[PDB]
Amino acid sequence: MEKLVLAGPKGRAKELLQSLQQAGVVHLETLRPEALSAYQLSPEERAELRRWEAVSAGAEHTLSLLGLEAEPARPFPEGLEAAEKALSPIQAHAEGLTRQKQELEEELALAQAYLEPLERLAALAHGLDKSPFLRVIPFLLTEKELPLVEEALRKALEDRYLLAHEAYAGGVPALVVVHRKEVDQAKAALSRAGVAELRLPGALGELPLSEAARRLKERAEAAPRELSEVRQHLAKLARESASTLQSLWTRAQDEVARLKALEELASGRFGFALLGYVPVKAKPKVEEANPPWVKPFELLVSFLNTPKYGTFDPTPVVPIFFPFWFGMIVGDIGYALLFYLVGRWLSGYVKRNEPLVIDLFALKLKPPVLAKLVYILNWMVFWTVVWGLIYGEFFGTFLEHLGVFGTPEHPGLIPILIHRIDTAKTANLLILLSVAFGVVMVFAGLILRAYLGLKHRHMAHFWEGVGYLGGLLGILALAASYLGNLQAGWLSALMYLGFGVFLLSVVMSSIWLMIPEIFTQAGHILSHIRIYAVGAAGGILAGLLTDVGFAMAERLGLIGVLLGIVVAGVLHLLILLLTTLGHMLQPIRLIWVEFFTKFGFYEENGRPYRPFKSVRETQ
Amino acid sequence: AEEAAASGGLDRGLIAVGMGLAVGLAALGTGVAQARIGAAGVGAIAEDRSNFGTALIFLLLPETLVIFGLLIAFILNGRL
Amino acid sequence: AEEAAASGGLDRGLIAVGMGLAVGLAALGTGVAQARIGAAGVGAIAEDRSNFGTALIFLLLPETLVIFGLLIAFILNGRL
Amino acid sequence: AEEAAASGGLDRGLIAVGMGLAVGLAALGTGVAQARIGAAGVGAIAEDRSNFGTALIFLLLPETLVIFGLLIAFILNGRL
Amino acid sequence: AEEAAASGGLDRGLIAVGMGLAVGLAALGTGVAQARIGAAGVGAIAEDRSNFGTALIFLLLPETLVIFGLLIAFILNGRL
Amino acid sequence: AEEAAASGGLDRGLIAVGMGLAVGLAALGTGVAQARIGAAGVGAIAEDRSNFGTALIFLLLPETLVIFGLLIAFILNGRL
Amino acid sequence: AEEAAASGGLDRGLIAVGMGLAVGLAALGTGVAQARIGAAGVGAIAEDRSNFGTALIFLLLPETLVIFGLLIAFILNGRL
Amino acid sequence: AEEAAASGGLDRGLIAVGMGLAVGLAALGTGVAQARIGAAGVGAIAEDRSNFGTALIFLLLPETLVIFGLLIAFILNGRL
Amino acid sequence: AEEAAASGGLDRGLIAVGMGLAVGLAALGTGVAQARIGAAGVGAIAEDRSNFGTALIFLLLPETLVIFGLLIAFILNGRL
Amino acid sequence: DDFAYLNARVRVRRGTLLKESFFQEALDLSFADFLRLLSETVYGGELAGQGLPDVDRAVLRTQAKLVGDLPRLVTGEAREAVRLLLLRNDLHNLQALLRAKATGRPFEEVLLLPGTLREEVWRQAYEAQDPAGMAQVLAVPGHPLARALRAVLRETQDLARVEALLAKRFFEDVAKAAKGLDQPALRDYLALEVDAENLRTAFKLQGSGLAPDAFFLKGGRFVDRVRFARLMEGDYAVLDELSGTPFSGLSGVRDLKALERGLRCVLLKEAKKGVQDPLGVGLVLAYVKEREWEAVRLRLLARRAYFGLPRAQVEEEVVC
Repeated sequence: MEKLVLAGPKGRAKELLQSLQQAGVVHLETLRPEALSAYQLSPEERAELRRWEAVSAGAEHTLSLLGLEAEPARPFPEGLEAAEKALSPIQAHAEGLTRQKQELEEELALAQAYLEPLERLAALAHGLDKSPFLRVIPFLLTEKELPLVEEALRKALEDRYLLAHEAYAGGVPALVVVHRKEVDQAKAALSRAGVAELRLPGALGELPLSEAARRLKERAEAAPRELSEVRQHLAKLARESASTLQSLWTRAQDEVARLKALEELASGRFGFALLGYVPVKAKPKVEEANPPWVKPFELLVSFLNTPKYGTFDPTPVVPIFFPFWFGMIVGDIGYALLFYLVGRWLSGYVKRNEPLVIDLFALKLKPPVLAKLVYILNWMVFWTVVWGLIYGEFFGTFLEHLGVFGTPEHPGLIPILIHRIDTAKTANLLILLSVAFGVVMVFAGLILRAYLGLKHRHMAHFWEGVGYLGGLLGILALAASYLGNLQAGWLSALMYLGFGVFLLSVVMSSIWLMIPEIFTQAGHILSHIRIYAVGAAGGILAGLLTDVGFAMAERLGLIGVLLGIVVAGVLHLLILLLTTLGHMLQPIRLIWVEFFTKFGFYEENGRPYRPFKSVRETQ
Repeated sequence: AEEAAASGGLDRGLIAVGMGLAVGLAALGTGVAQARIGAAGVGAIAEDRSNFGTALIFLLLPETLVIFGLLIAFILNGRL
Repeated sequence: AEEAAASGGLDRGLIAVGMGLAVGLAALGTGVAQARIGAAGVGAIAEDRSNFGTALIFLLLPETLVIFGLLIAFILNGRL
Repeated sequence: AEEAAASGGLDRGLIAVGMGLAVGLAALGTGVAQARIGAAGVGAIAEDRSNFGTALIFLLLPETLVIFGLLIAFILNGRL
Repeated sequence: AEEAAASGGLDRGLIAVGMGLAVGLAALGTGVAQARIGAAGVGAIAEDRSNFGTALIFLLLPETLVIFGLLIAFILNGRL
Repeated sequence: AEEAAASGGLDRGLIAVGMGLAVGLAALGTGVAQARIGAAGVGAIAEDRSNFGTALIFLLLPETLVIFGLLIAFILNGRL
Repeated sequence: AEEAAASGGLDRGLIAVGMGLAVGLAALGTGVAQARIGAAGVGAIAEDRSNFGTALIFLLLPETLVIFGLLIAFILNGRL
Repeated sequence: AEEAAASGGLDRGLIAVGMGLAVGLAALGTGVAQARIGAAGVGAIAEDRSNFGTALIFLLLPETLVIFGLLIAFILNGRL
Repeated sequence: AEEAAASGGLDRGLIAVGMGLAVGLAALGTGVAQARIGAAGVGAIAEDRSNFGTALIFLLLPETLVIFGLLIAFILNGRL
Repeated sequence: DDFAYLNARVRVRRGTLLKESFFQEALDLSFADFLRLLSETVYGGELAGQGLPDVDRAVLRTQAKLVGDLPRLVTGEAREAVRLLLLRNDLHNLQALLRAKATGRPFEEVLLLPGTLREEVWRQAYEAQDPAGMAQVLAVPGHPLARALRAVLRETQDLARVEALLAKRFFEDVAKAAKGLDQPALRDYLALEVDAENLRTAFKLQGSGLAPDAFFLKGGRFVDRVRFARLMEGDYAVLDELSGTPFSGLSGVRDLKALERGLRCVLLKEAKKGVQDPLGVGLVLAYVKEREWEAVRLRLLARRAYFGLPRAQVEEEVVC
């Protein structure tokens, strides 16, 4: 049989063992870390690992040069010998092509800059730059500097110096021509003004001007043609063999990871460890073992199966999000109506963007792999837009009517004149309807919170978690005495007094050394109420901006207003989007009050495992 | 007051003065938070694209404050 | 009920200024208080993604003042 | 005020202005105390995850001020 | 008053005076916040000559508040 | 003003309106005074664990500023 | 904008006060917004002579608040 | 219209008060803005001792906002 | 005034508005002062334990101002 | 102005700072394995050659783009506050530059990175042919280190003296400006930098027969003229009375190497607890000490590995 080595954590010893036991692997026996010692890699093993890193790196190097890097999930099993022989010709060829290319590009950059001055300068003293009798010194002057330089030279060098200049479109390249042995004096004069000698890089700088000028003119013409070719040969090599490198990269990487695995396991850096045996047949088999609701749930099953604390499933989160999330969309005239269209561009395809190619083949701004992952997300968006179109007629219950309100289904001048969601009675009930769901979520998090300390068997969490839920009851009690006054809520004016005893009476049994801090527990209660209220009311506000964007905001309303309002409407669209996206972050802002405060959830101030925001990114 | 299609009245007018303070102040606080974070978000994406998502989430958060100040204000004036 | 009008009144206008202080001032303190936390939050996620939970809890924390202020304004203005 | 929900006297409107200040301003002060200390607490977690608590105890102290504003408003509008 | 109102007089005028406070304060918070970041932002444009744009977009974000608040005053001051 | 019950004379109203200025301005002052020492105060512990006590005892002193402002307000309000 | 009789009137004053506010307030926000970014940005051209074009496009983004306020102000309080 | 309260009574009174706010605020936002550019500008004259002309013109740019607010108010009350 | 019945005064109500200013501003100011010495005190222990006394003597001084303010408010209003 | 964007840009950067556990790994590695490790880091990202000249260069160039680009990104009141920190790295360039003009030696073999004075300011200064002109070219960025230079240059043209009076006058200049830009975090640190400088001036010039009052400049915490005079006689009993300061750790120590090691570790510590004050200059303060100290350990670990030096000779100097 094949020997196989296993690791896991101490906490899941039994759950890991049961799963492995089932999977294919048989003869599972535990091993403590002292047993794992002395099975650290021999020097030969470390040399294979070093070499596997070179191949990994070496591909990253070749593949980056050649063009773009792409990491596939497709390796190609090969030897040490096979992988290194593959890599050596292409890296060599490509290294060589990129070097030419850099030299070609630097030469162009200098030649493009300095051809016109050197031409001018060479011309001025033509055939007198290679004479020993006369000395030439080139230098650049701006219009501003030219008088100062001339004065300085003239006093220094009398009237037996020659200052000539010729233009080039902007300043003047100037040449001063002086006798041999009058060089020091000539220089000294330039140095006092702050002007210094122009010399180019390499052989050209050192060559007579006439040679330097002829050659620069030649390099500017030649380089762009040769650059084109080198870039072409390099493109072909990527095109044909970018895959070869990518497949070496993946394979090489798998071997590096395997040998690293054995060095870690060997130093007794995994707490629960197993040894077992699999026949050759069993070896694959071990590795082997309404859409809105079902679809995200089947991917979440992978997190059902790995618990980490006294926590329960992270799955209650998704159906709390959905009603509240759909009800941020409530327009029906140029808000939800426009947004319908948006859905199709993410769940179909567009080419009206540049960084985004065709979505149907998985090509977006986001990385090509990430884009294939967020298909599910894009669907979950599509389901949100759809349901929002329905809750846009729910809103139009409170608008449209031919007798209850003073605005028809569609007036014949312009659709929508004045909104009729400005009735006082109508706004309050839609806010109070919304509040009721926030309350349901307060009970559900703290009831699980208690069950958490019961099955994690820390009484200090149980006791604190039970007590805080008493305060909700007081909070609601007190509200009723003010929402109904004494006409209603005189059925909770006496229970409230005792509701207050419950908040503190269980919490004190754990003692606790910050009694004030209970104020902040009451803060969390309050938020679920305010956020659901903001979710309705701020949602409704979204619609009331659309008054002046695709509704009467010109004349008294008339036929012309229909096609006149669209001036302001388009300008209004980007403004509208930004504030309504702000509301859609409320579901997650709500979730995190409870989730990261260990209300039947994994998190509690830090600790591995993602925020649900990132989970839902892909699901 | 009212906000059905007009809000005319000397009495209502008094309510209008009262509410605009609350909008004012709430909007003022939003300005300091949103801008500072938005600049902070542009630095995050530029160094590391592994924090591009955090930068975006932070931007949205101060938007709730300015809407709160509008909503109270609407409420006292004839509701939504 | 709690905080509503439909007709306005001279009494209401003075009531409106008073309720307006609470939401307006609280949100100004929420905005600044967040803003500083928000700057520091770039740093929390950046060092380690094992303090990233902590940064989220800090950000939620200055909201309590504004929520509290909405509540005082509704209560005072809807108790008989 | 103690009596204000949909109508009330001119007089009642005036107590509501003055008392309104006291709470609103506490929220304001809480937020300034929170801004500085909160921002410091983000440094502490970043360095060491385990002493999130020290930051929290220092922070717990300005909450007391918001609660103090509430009580001034409560007593002066009308005794319980 | 406005060209989309047809109610003027003393009555519209109190509302216009009073509601005017809100936009002015929304502009103040926006103002102070846009300016600080914008100055630091010059260095941003200086560095990123191909991603210069990012800097430009972050500036636009506080403006969103001022303009949104004008539109709210527009509704309130004329809806006919 | 009145302590128990809401104000029912214009004079009682006017006093309430003034007295508010003292508890508000104080309330704010407790807030700012806490922040500089409070933010540092974490630092106290950090540097020297033993002299964590030294930071707290300083922070406590601004709490005094609000209670002194309340006492004047509590007495003065009841009668004209 | 204009002064006349047909861009003038008593009727026009009620419009004029509201619309006048719009330039003032937009002006307020613009001055502070523009100052820091403009202070630093002129400075860049002094240091580095390749940022001057960038500085000019950048400069107009805070100018946008006054230009916006101005369009509202002008049209509504135009002729008729 | 003009600023009066006896050449149009109560209707007029509102225009006069509201318009004063546009100018007053135009003046505040400009005033502070001038300081920022001035402060930065010192560096520019020290650095480049002949780019005196650049500092003076940059400074001029906030003055534009007071000439804008102060005239608008003046034209409108100039009608009568 | 008293909370009990034994005072009345038309004059006194006006005295309360004016006096609310003095207490409130003195507590604001005393607090801001207090903080600087308290942060400074953090430094004092750090520099040398023995001269905790130096922090103590300076720190007494802003207290005098609020205390003085409380007595002034009682004399002007509440003496009877 | 303002540190709002700038602090934020640095917070992302504090993510790619080198933690203690890297230097722990690096000591166990040979030079070949060190080189593979180094390349993971951001200093590694500027690497250009396996050998020693190339390691010194990759380190320096990392510091040039991530730390030396900070004063440009702010202006005014922000810029003066950040600038004072940057100025110490600029003084190091200046002292070497001033010395290349004066003793006639080439431009080369000096420290160059951007900070407050750019690369071009140092080239234009180099090529200046009158010390007074050299000085106006330096005065162009604006900073207190010009104003400090300018006064010393009026008294003298002697190399050794300009170096000492510039440094003394410069920390005195720094201190007054810094006190006026406030914040408790900066003040505590400033005090330590001056106290450390005072001790250190006394050590470098030890036993030269000179005045001990010349080694004490204002900004102190617990040190004075008498401790300096005793120290100058060679007595280290003064450091054994020095507690209530974080230099409590210098007690019972009498080696110059242990003493000076001690001061650098103390300054590191103050700055590392300034992250409980990240507002304003506090965070940047912590960021500069850490980038500097990090860069230093990779250079020492690289030297230690290349020449096969003893482990304990460097294991102690790569931790505080």
